[PDB]
Amino acid sequence: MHKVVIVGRPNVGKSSLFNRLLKKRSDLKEGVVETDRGRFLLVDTGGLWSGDKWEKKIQEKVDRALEDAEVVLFAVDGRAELTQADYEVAEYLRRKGKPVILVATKVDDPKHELYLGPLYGLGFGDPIPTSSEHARGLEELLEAIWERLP
Ligand SMILES: Nc1nc2c(ncn2[C@@H]2O[C@H](COP(=O)(O)OP(=O)(O)O)[C@@H](O)[C@H]2O)c(=O)[nH]1
Repeated sequence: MHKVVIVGRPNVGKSSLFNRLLKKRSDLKEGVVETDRGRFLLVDTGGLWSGDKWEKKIQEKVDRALEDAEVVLFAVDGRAELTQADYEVAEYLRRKGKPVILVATKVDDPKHELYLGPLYGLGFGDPIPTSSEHARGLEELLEAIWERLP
């Protein structure tokens, strides 16, 4: 089946997002997402990081996890400012060349969407705002995922 992988630094909300997507209807964490659009294997790579710094050790682990990935969900905090780790994971993803959907997390209220500007420059297109706490943007995220699964 199709494989979708979540990538991002620690504490941006990857496991929470993973859990919401897994429950959706219509070191790795692996789960089958199934809705009326079809099914795919969702993989969270957060457990591959030891600390919050992008390092060769982690990159090599992420590389393996991305082996047969069709789409990457690049998770960045939608409230906190972008970090050196974010910018480094972004460059790694551009180099990898796999389709990337930029996901802004913890966008609990529409007002937070006004402050996602720095995200548009990461080179991945408009970020899709989500909130696992309020279950926002999951429909839009599933639609984007399926537009890229061949
Ligand atoms: N306010 C808010 N908090 C969230 C949201 N998603 C996750 N969190 C919290 O942010 C912290 C890190 O989330 P987590 O999923 O563990 O991040 P990971 O380390 O990327 O898996 C935890 O306290 C989560 O409960 C969200 O959508 N809104």
